[PDB]
Amino acid sequence: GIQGLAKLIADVAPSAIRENDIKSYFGRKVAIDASMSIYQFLIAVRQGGDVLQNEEGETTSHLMGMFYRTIRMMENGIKPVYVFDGKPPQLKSGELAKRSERRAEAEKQLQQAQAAGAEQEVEKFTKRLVKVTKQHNDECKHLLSLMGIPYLDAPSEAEASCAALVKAGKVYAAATEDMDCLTFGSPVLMRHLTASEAKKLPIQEFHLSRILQELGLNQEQFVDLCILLGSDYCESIRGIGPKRAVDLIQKHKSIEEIVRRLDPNKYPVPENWLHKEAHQLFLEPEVLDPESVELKWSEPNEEELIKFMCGEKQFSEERIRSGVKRLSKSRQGSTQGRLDDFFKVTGSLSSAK
Amino acid sequence: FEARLVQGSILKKVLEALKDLINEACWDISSSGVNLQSMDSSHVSLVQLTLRSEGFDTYRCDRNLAMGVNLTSMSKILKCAGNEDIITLRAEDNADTLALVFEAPNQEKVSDYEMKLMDLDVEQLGIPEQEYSCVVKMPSGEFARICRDLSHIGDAVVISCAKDGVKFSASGELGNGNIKLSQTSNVDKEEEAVTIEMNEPVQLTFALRYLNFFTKATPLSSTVTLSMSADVPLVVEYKIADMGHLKYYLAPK
Amino acid sequence: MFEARLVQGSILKKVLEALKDLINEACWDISSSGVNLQSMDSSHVSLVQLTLRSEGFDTYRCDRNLAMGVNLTSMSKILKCAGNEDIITLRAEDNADTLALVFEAPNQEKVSDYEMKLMDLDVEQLGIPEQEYSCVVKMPSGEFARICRDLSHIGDAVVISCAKDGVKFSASGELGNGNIKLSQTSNVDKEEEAVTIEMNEPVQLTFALRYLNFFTKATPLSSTVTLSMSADVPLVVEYKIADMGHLKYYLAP
Amino acid sequence: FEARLVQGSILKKVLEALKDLINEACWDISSSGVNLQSMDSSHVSLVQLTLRSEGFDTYRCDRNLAMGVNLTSMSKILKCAGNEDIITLRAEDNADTLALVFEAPNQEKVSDYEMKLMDLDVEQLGIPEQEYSCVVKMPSGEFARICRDLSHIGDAVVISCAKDGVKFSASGELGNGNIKLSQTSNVDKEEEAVTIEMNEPVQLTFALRYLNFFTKATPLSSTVTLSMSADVPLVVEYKIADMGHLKYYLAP
DNA sequence: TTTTTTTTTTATAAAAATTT
DNA sequence: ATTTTAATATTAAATTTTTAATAAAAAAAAA
DNA sequence: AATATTAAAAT
Repeated sequence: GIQGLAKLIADVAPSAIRENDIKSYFGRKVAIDASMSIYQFLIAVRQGGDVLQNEEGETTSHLMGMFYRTIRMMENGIKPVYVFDGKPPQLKSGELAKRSERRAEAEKQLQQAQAAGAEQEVEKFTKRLVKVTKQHNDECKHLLSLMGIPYLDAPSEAEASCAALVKAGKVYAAATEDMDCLTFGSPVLMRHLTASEAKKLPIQEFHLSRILQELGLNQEQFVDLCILLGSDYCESIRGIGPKRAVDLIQKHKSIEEIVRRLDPNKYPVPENWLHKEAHQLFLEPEVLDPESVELKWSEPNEEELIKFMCGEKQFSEERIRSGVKRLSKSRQGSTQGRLDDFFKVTGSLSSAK
Repeated sequence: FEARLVQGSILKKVLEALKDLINEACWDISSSGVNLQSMDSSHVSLVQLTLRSEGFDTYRCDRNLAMGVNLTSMSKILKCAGNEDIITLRAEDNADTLALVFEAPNQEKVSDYEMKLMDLDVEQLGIPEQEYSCVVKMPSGEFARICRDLSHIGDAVVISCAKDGVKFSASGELGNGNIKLSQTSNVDKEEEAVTIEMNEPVQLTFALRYLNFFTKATPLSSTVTLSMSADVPLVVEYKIADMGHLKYYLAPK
Repeated sequence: MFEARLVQGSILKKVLEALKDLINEACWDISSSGVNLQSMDSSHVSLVQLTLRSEGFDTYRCDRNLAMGVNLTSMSKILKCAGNEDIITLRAEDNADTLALVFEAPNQEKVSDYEMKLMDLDVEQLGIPEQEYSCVVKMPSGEFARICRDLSHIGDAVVISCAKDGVKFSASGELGNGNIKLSQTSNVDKEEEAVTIEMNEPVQLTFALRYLNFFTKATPLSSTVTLSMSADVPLVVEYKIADMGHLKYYLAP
Repeated sequence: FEARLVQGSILKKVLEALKDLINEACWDISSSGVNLQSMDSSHVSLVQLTLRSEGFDTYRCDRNLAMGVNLTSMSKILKCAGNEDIITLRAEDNADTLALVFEAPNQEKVSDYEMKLMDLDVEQLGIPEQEYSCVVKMPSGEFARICRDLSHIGDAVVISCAKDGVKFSASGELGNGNIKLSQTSNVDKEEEAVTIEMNEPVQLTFALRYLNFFTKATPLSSTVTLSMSADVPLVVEYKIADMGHLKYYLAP
């Protein structure tokens, strides 16, 4: 949630951001933040001003979106790991209080729009009113267990556990749309993972190594750059935008140098600015153990999927049935090797003007 | 850059073989020859296409050019050429326009085709030069037939070599399959024979959809050289008529 | 335990490409006398009776009455794996539910063993009597296929009439009348294309069209159609499989 | 009427040419010959069929019958007929049916086919004979190759007629084709030669799609007369079996 | 036997709907 | 002057099934 | 948790 990092790497070091197809990640075990996906499915998949629900009044749009998107991860060749979110750290209290103030403001203008009596304004202000719940992640972990996708529970924010999973070499990419996963230390980030029917969206893949080679920084230095840019664990200095942050991290090579030489009349350093604790959080978070988890893609249980999704969620049997048959087709394709395993990439550019 | 190809049906067959596997590729055009080391969009297969300058007619290349050609549009442009057509490649200094002049055999229909280019970057793999432990030389129609009929009943071949010969075994939900071949050193034939050099009796599982994409080069070479060893990817060499090779690489399952 | 080595690969390819259009699952009544099949249409209108006697096989040896049934879309695809001049060898076991389909090459180069899943189905083995018919014609099979596929463009029904000077095919459809007034052809110089009619009584009643278009996919089996009918009875479209047997299709009118 | 034709493949090729372009056709058949003059289904092109009564072996037209046939249906009815078939066209005055009694070429199968006529407005456009400046007489194989292979690039063909060679230029997003044809006079059998009439260099664009339905009449003749001027819609003339012409007109 | 020549069948890219 | 930046607003989808249209073959029709 | 933008800064 770093303010202006995607545009920063797009406009400073564009050799790191390589746009790729969804088909080009065949046989790649990748780690996906689950709560960002759940918010995508309970925001995007709506009818008539309402979330997609069953006849019992339970929310089931997240299970719908998770099932179809995760199947689309299977035919494109990639192997998903759904790192679910855990307890956020104690420095995120201001950010979650700001989120709760935003949702309460959206609730009061939702009540104002319902007093005025619209439809699109009401569906927008309840699209902003979306919250993950323990039963939401519980039912999605249940669904990915029956599909055979390896669910993981982070003890921190799941971008950190995704970064620790790619850092151990267990998975190829941390496939979150969040900027904070690069600062948590993912060597590969990839964004915009809408694996869809003929969308042809390029997967915005962020590689940390070409960032730290092109910007002339190391890992703690990029942490200090993102803290000065503005994370979700501490505030930023007012008046310091992206390009000034790039210049200050490039010409002082610390953040305590920016503390010790700056004018307080013009650029106000905050007195409650707890940058060292968020720096140590981005260096050493409370991640899961990457070498003790079960990263396996088992056979999908057809029968409990039909019983769960047709007794509790009353989904139509033909769509999820054909989805699990093409899951079976993609699982026979899942053992297929990649040619990067046998040949090393030497001509990385092969430029054509 | 001026490359006049007298047998332009060769280039028509090359881009028909390149049509379905990949859609965009970067041509490593140098003075030694026209090259194309391109990899699949699913990043599993690879195309090593090499057309040397000794197999062209009056080849010229000043700079080390490299242009990125939409191969579906190049296949649509090269399908305008005839069977006995003389195709003249031409390009400028900048990667903007690739001229494809189709000189008629009886000089009555000169067909100038300027082609719009793309500016994309593709990944090159460093392929080592090693001795494969199982070199299988096969007729091209039989390898085409084996791939297109085992793909009906299977998702993957299990290519097993032995003293007797290669064994294209496929398995599926439709019924179990098996195609066995045998080498013949007795008939001493030229194109319809199977030549199998063995070191190890290798048994590797290859995806058969990509082998169907590979068997589109069958018109380019009656001799198909399947060279493989244990846990090293299959190279499927279609030796073009005295210009070079169209080598197809494929990762085992 | 069962061996059905048959010398002509193309003609069992013709049988299994003839029967893929009508019927999905058929029970192959395999006995010691010869290979039989009898099943009703997938729309449950038509009836197909295939007989392949063991005299026209190359070698034949069957022990038990194997009334086992395959999917014919599956066996159709497995027989499109065959070559045209291949040698079909249907093999089977007793405990194993696999119909082996070893296809020998015309040379001694390759073998094409295909096991097959037996999707066993219990059809009703009914005994159709072979009585006399009021109209029997011997018309050429490509010409009957032309009549069926070229009156398919007008209506939904064929009104076959038994005129004395040749058989008349009509179709009152949306585009108009379609009366082929085909003539009596008992010429000596046409050996099998002569329209040989042995009629004891004229008859004319409305037949089907979509099923006749399904029937004429048996066209490359024989050059003749021994088409038979009478009053208030199913049609016979008999196709003589070389010297092996008859593929009688039946049509409810 | 009654019009026997022993080269029924010519009428089959006429109807398979005219099936995909136009759908409602007013076969204004007179005693001077079969002719048809109707526009496109989208009223952009124009078809001018002429089948003179001297080319048919048997002809009989007592009354000027202007009837209207859906050419998809008549195309299916002529798709029934064989290649060497003797196709007759018959009509009765009082009942609106067009009988098409075919003849297999062994006198052993007679195929009778009635066609349901339908009443519609008879087109009476007409065209004066313009001074066609640039007349290009190419073979139909290269014209079908040029239109079918310039449709792969663009949607418009800029035909640049000149003194020595005619250029067919199409430029779309996939590139820029430019097909030149030299005025061949040395290696020919008087059917493979491209000859261009010297009046003036003529350069104006014509769209594709409709020119592909124009060159769908490729098996009718081995010659395409391409008569054009600087403003006039071009004549794409197909010589029908040296007994008539099939003229095509396309507004640039 | 070799090569065209088409309907068919095909995965296809746009676009409607709603998938609950 | 620019361009820098913290404000202010906004969205986050994926089918199956139809719509006209596609281009690669199925599968003959004819050199 | 993302993108755009424009008055308002921001020297």
